Amino acid sequence: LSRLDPPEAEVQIDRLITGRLQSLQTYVTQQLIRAAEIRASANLAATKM
Amino acid sequence: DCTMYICGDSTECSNLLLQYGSFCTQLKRALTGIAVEQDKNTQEVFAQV
Amino acid sequence: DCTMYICGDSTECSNLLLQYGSFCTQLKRALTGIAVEQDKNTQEVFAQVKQIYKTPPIKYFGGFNFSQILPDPSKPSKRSPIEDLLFNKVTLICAQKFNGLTVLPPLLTDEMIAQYTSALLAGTITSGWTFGAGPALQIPFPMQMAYRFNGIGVTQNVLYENQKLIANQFNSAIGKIQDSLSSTPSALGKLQDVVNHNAQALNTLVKQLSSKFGAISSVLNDILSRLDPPEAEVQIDRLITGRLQSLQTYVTQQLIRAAEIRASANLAATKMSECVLGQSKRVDFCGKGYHLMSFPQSAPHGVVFLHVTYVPAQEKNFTT
Amino acid sequence: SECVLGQSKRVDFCGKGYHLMSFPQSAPHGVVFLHVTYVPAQEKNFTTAPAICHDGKAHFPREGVFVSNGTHWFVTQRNFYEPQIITTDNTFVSGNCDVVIGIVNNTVYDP
Amino acid sequence: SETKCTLKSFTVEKGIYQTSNFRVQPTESIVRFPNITNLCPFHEVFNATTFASVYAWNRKRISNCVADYSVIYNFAPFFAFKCYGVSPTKLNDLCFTNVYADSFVIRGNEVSQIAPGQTGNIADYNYKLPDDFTGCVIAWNSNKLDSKPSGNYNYLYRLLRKSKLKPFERDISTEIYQAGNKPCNGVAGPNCYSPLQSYGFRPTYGVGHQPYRVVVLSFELLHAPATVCGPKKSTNLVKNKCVNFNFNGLTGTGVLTESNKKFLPFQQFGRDIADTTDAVRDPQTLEILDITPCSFGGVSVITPGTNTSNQVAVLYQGVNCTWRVYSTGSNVFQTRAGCLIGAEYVNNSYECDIPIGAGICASYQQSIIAYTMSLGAENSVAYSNNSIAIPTNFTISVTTEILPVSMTKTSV
Amino acid sequence: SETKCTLKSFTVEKGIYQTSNFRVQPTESIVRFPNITNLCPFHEVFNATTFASVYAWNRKRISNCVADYSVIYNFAPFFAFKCYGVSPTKLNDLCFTN
Repeated sequence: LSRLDPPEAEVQIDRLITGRLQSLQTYVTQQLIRAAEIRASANLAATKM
Repeated sequence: DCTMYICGDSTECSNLLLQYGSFCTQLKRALTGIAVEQDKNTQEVFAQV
Repeated sequence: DCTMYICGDSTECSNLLLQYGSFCTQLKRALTGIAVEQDKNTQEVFAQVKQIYKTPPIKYFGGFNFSQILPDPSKPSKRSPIEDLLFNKVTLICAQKFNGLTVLPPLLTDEMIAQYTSALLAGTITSGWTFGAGPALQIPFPMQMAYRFNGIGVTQNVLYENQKLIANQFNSAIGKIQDSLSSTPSALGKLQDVVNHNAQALNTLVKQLSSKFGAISSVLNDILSRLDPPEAEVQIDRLITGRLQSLQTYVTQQLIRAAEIRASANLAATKMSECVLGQSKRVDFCGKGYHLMSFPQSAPHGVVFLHVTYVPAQEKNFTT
Repeated sequence: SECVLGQSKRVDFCGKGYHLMSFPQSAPHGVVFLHVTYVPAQEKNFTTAPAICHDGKAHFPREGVFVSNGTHWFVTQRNFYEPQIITTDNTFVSGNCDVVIGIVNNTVYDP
Repeated sequence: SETKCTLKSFTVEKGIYQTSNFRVQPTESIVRFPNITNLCPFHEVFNATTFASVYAWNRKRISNCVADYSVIYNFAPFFAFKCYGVSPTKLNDLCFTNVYADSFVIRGNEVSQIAPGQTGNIADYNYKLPDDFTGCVIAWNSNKLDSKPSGNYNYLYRLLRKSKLKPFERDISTEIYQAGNKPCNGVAGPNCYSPLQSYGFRPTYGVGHQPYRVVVLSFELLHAPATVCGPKKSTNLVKNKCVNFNFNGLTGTGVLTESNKKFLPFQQFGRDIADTTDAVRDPQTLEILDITPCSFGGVSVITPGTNTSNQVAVLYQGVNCTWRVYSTGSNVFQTRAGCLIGAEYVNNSYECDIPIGAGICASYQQSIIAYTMSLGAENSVAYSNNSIAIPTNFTISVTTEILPVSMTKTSV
Repeated sequence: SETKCTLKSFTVEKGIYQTSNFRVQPTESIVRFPNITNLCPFHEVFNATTFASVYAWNRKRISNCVADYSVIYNFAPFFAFKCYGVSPTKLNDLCFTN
């Protein structure tokens, strides 16, 4: 914010926003992928019980 | 959280975030669904009596 | 149809879309895959037999009453009262139709599903369980009752001395189940959630379409009217990238949900083939307690199973 | 595991019809199964009764059911036709001749 | 041939396929403008006399008017038309909600200082602009007329300002010497440094000491009222036809129908939860017209194997036919899946090999025929209270079942 | 009312619901810099018993120290200034090499 000017600040903030958004999306999709398999294993465990 | 991870405590970052606007609501919804489902997941593997 | 969804009637936007490589083909192929898999899913949970049976008109099954399960010809649609209550209890489209987000009708209508379930009921009522293996063999209902009783370690002489009590308890319970289902309106939550999650995801995408990704505006046409072409390529690109990211997120979530739905449908198919056409000795798979039989009933996007069971009630202590 | 190393009575899991055996074979990326099954072919219709009266005593079969070709009565198993003479070893007696419904009157031989 | 293109082969197999959509084309264009056409008082800041300065920005609130190319470009030797929003190549066929032609007459030595990035006198809290500033920059010359001999001292500018000035805000005062440790306050005198800078440019000076008048514009869009744009022939509308409609700067494509609801007396831009313009008011009259786009569709081709024949039957998804299906063919049907042309209809029941939708299936008979579903053979088994059936022969039957286990590994 | 606003509907049935965070605001601000501020040579050339002649003005370059702007407004005879470019009010916030 102190570097450059607010007209020239948003030309660099956008890349940071896109990178952090992409990282968050990857984490969430991986979480869904793991959660589906853990639910399948838990259902098998319930059937065994 | 949506904003505390994507940015700092700066108003122009939140202003740059709301252009997309309806993105992190899906994020929070998916995480809450995963949390509630995995909370439920023990009930049908232990509470059978 | 991604090409019309990203950009409307402006060939310059299409020419910009050609710069991004073969990506719409993947989306269309995955959507056709999930559609055809969901169409194929019902055929292994319903079409388990290849003979539409018909019950005889005179109902004389030892005092048992089956009016709440068999079809009723008074209603023009051949549905039992349980099916009608199921249809009644479970419950802007032009806007999503106007942007290429069309829906497709399924292969099987509800009348054919009702026909399949009625045929399955006739088979499991008048033919015992031999019709799941070979030709249908006629068996009167008390004898099949006696053999099902013999299946769980109770000698068949017990049924023949308490026939009227069995009939009365069965009929009273079948009468009770309708009001028991209708009293709590929150018991149908699975199919309700299945419908509304997909509906809200589609509406979320449609509302996401009108959101500027840091460009001059959201509409492509007025921006094309204002900005001069070879500097507008740097303008209309964030729209394309953001809409493609939204589309990729949507198709990934749809695939994720379809996997779970197909797993549940496979479980339903195994349960139908192992608790209707037979009598399983697996504890807590087809009901609660010692298992006696099951009956299927159709419902909008799915099935409901009536498990008929047996429970000892009063007891006395002795020395062994 | 449940189709080759043993015999399962779960219908439509180890094959079609009553299950008897299974043999596995390999294939590039996966496996194939052959399921030796058993199905009944042709049938005949008969008249049956749930129990037999004798001296005010109701009889019940130890296995199978009673059949009658019109002439006399026999008792046979459930999945194959093989009649045999009704004898006290093949049946057991409990109760009397009024509680059940549809019982016929006949005689049972005792050696 | 389209199916052969999409399959990228020379022989199609069977069944449903897909191609592009229907996309019925529009007919013509309709303009919709107010009938009132006065003349706009432009060029008032362009050719009269010495107009204004940086001390009095031209805050002209231009009312309803009709402005075009003819009044503007009154003098050819302009300067760089520094675009910020709409390009200077097109200034007609779009209407503004308002316009504010700001003006100042300083020399043309520093033309770039008006930029949001390029600073100067603007940086020390003079006349400022926001980051967007969607109007252009018109830095037209003023030499040999405002170039008064020995300097136009009546033309002047402010050297500095003590505190931060918001863009578009007037600060014309005494501007005393509030700075410095000495408490002069503009009265004592030493190192006062008043913002006063009069101009001493003789015409013998360089081109950097010659006046260049600067006028700029400012507007916005996406609003129902308009006040100024060029002329056009607003031809009368067409009822229930796929036309290209333009309404005073907002375009579109669809069919226009008579409204059923009631608008508020000052409301003319109705919409709904679809977030798009459902209806709009006539620019000339009170007439309200609802807008709905021309019909799309889904095109699919039905064929048997090319080993057998090469005839086809084409279905348009989700389009009523009875209807907007262009030309015709042999037979037209009205199934619930949409329109279908090419295949006949017959009440006889058969099994399915080519599914369509809602229990309709088509196949080769010597022609492509269609029918409804047939679940299977009807049967009914006799029943009594004392009848039984027992088998006497048994057959041994063997079936197969295939299952994949491992898929090919990969590395990147 | 906050739950009503964040649910985009006018009725809520039962059960827990997630809403925004607490986020206590900060109290005040503290900067911190070392006490030692060495003096730049502006006052070293300003203050002298004798001064150079106007025939030849000796060049001096001042670099790599702390400015200490108070030394400019320190002397007694203060009746001749013409400040241009960077005012003494806006002096001690900008960075210059020499």
